Amino acid sequence: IVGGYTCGANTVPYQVSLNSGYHFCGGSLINSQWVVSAAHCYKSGIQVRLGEDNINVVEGNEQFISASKSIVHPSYNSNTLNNDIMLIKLKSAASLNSRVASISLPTSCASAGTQCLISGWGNTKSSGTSYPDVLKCLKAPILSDSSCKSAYPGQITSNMFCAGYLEGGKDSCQGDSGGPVVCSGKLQGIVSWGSGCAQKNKPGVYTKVCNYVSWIKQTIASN
Ligand SMILES: [Ca+2]
Repeated sequence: IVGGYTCGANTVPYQVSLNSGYHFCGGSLINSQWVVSAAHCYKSGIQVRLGEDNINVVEGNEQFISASKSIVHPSYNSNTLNNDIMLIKLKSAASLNSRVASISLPTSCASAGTQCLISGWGNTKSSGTSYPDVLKCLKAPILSDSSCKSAYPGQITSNMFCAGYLEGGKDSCQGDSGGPVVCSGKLQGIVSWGSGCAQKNKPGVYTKVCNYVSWIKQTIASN
């Protein structure tokens, strides 16, 4: 996250870290056994880390649970990042408490202008490299589809939305991939892509979760 703030320990209790020997992506806990992330974050051998604030220090609230299965969206296109969504099932159920809690799926798509909370452990610079150890947060509005399509001509599908600041300076970034965009207390987006981070006229692009609710519900009911 570039230009954000320190969330504070366990104020984003649905945020997870995906670990393959190192943190590589975020995700969101949607119930005690399932996490949503980006398909572009797929790898074999994922450990899900819940209740994290400082990813480099054990502070005592964490739960580390291996993934049993990963399910990439059946229409994911790695070239265009269309349908950039994946489900991860945990080998055992998380213990839900005040520090580890699930986030609701949307029944409805969020509106342009809605302020959303984006979080993660990604890069904090638009130029250069500085990774934080503690969870960062950013509030950012959803942009109109026309401003989104203007920013990324020919690249925005109906399964994507833009959120951020056209002036630049504030954005998600590498390492935040997979993480939540929460608006009005529901998971509305997944950190997906953008051109650089925090660049002028290049806002963040997010998977539009409301288009996937039927697939998520069907998949969890059968796996
Ligand atoms: Ca920790």
